[PDB]
Amino acid sequence: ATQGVFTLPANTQFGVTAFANSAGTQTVNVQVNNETVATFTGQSTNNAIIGSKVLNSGGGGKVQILVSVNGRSSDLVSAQVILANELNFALVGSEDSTDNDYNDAVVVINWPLG
Amino acid sequence: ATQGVFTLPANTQFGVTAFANSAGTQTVNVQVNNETVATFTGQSTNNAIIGSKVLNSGGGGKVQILVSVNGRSSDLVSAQVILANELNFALVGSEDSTDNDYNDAVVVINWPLG
Amino acid sequence: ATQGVFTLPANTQFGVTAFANSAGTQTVNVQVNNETVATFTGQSTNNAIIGSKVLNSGGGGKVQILVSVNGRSSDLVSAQVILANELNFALVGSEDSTDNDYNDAVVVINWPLG
Amino acid sequence: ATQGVFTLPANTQFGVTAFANSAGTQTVNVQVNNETVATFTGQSTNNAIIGSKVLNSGGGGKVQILVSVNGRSSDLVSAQVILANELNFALVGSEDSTDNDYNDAVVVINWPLG
Ligand SMILES: Cc1cc(S(=O)(=O)NC[C@H]2O[C@@H](C)[C@@H](O)[C@@H](O)[C@@H]2O)c(C)s1
Ligand SMILES: Cc1cc(S(=O)(=O)NC[C@H]2O[C@@H](C)[C@@H](O)[C@@H](O)[C@@H]2O)c(C)s1
Ligand SMILES: Cc1cc(S(=O)(=O)NC[C@H]2O[C@@H](C)[C@@H](O)[C@@H](O)[C@@H]2O)c(C)s1
Ligand SMILES: Cc1cc(S(=O)(=O)NC[C@H]2O[C@@H](C)[C@@H](O)[C@@H](O)[C@@H]2O)c(C)s1
Ligand SMILES: [Ca+2]
Ligand SMILES: [Ca+2]
Ligand SMILES: [Ca+2]
Ligand SMILES: [Ca+2]
Ligand SMILES: [Ca+2]
Ligand SMILES: [Ca+2]
Ligand SMILES: [Ca+2]
Ligand SMILES: [Ca+2]
Repeated sequence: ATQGVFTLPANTQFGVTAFANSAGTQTVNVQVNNETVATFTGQSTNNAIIGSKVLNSGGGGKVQILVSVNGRSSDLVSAQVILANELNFALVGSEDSTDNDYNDAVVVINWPLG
Repeated sequence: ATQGVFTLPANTQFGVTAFANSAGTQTVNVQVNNETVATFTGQSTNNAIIGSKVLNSGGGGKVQILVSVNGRSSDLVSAQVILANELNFALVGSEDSTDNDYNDAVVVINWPLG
Repeated sequence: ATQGVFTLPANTQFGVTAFANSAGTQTVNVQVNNETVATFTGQSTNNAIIGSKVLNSGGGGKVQILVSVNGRSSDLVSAQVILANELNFALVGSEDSTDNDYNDAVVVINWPLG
Repeated sequence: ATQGVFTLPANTQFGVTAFANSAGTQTVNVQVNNETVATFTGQSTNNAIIGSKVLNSGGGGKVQILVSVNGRSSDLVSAQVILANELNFALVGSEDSTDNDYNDAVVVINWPLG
């Protein structure tokens, strides 16, 4: 299945935060309605935050996360979870090699804000 | 039910990160095997990161998140999600008032690291 | 927090299924837009299905699960999870006593159907 | 990533339940520690329960779900969620064709029982 694609409510503020756990330099691309609106590039093996931004989901509400290392796409896994019928998490893990820890770039999307 | 309590595998490195979305100053306490090992304090209405740390789950693996605002315990909601049978998220929302957005402090715990 | 309350898309078919794991007879009430539309009653300590139905979420999309044993309300825990940005689960556990297994009645709501 | 594979605690009773939502007849295979221990078969476009069983996770705790339609493997999506640090759901969706609803067979694994 396609992974890393989420339908948010339209015209809604959301946060996106990426963590790195890999020897490879992670490039996280955030697309809103098929346009790149944020890019984080960084490296850590200690869960360092490579970026965090507030964005708007726009008319279509489509948010897509892509992760690559040195131009090669990582394999993605994702899910959305809702707590208290209001607090939303859209979660992405990614794997750049063969150890299958899926933590090489970890991306958390959260809404609502404020 | 009790919320914000998670059993991690023993002696395992994990990340903990907190975001704020409230007029109130949030105080997030992280306990590992019933000892306070991190405290994050801050205020934001725009998803600022008020803290992020790497910790070890120790012999018992017990991790508890507490959130308080101006001396009062916030109401917590929580769940753990596992992707690809390997990548773990322990998620906490909290509510300091009556609007029930449960985003006033948002806490994400993730493992494995590295 | 309030638990067992979910907002579904309006006017949408969904399934609801209840399992029992308790010495006590479980009463599961399913409310759609604040009206009880199904009641499942049964007893099992081995995960028997005490009820399953297909229902419609109506204009407001509000679905609420209540669980009681001999007229006394059980304590609830709940979350919603979405896979492949399409497949939805709304999950409820409940506790009728003090062992905190939260499996005494387990309720799974799923959509879309068809 | 591999999907539909879950590590349960060893030697633990669990429930597995499957629903169908497709014109195609679903065959759900349940493997425990790499041995087939249950097969559920049926055809419904209205969320019929095509099987429910109680099984034991054995020494290794490995549970795998496979889904096929007339001999052809469906594409799987999956995740595990834990509520109240105790109640576990292992969730599978599957897609037999081109609409990407991922509901064609839906499988819910739950533990603990009793
Ligand atoms: C410079 C690059 C190294 C790799 S890799 O294939 O070795 N993958 C990085 C691995 O780093 C380990 C320390 C560990 O975190 C493992 O999970 C990770 O996949 C590149 C692709 S680029
Ligand atoms: C200085 C403090 C104000 C409050 S409060 O009860 O008003 N709660 C804060 C509320 O802030 C809003 C901007 C919004 O984020 C809302 O969700 C939040 O509960 C204190 C408790 S302390
Ligand atoms: C006949 C009744 C017994 C109880 S109870 O309070 O003892 N709770 C039932 C308990 O049953 C156990 C077998 C186990 O499943 C436990 O988790 C459950 O809470 C009534 C309330 S009525
Ligand atoms: C090319 C293929 C067609 C089928 S099918 O005819 O069995 N249809 C499967 C579809 O049934 C619909 C009613 C709907 O539930 C849809 O989601 C489902 O995939 C194949 C098995 S392969
Ligand atoms: Ca890796
Ligand atoms: Ca890694
Ligand atoms: Ca609030
Ligand atoms: Ca708030
Ligand atoms: Ca109980
Ligand atoms: Ca029980
Ligand atoms: Ca389909
Ligand atoms: Ca279908």
